Amino acid sequence: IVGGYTCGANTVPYQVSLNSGYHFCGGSLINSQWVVSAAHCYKSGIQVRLGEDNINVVEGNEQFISASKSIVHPSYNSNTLNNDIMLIKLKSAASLNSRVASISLPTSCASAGTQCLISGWGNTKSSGTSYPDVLKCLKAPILSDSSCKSAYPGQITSNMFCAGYLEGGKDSCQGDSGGPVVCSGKLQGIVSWGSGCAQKNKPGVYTKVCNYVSWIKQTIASN
Ligand SMILES: [Ca+2]
Repeated sequence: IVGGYTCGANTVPYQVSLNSGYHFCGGSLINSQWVVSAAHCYKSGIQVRLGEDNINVVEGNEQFISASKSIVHPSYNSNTLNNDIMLIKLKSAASLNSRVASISLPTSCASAGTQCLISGWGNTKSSGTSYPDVLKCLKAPILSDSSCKSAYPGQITSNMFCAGYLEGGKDSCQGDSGGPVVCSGKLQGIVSWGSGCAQKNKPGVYTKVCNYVSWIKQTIASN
């Protein structure tokens, strides 16, 4: 996250870290056994880390649970990042408490202008490299589809939305991939892509979760 703030320990209790020997992506806990992330974050051998604030220090609230299965969206296109969504099932159920809690799926798509909370452990610079150890947060509005399509001509599908600041300076970034965009207390987006981070006229692009609710519900009911 570039230009954000320190969330504070366990104020984003649905945020997870995906670990393959190192943190590589975020995700969101949607119930005690399932996490949503980006398909572009797929790898074999994922450990899900819940209740994290400082990813480099054990502070005592964490739960580390291996993934049993990963399910990439059946229409994911790695070239265009269309349908950039994946489900991860945990080998055992998380213990839900005040520090580890699930986030609701949307029944409805969020509106342009809605302020959303984006979080993660990604890069904090638009130029250069500085990774934080503690969870960062950013509030950012959803942009109109026309401003989104203007920013990324020919690249925005109906399964994507833009959120951020056209002036630049504030954005998600590498390492935040997979993480939540929460608006009005529901998971509305997944950190997906953008051109650089925090660049002028290049806002963040997010998977539009409301288009996937039927697939998520069907998949969890059968796996
Ligand atoms: Ca920790």
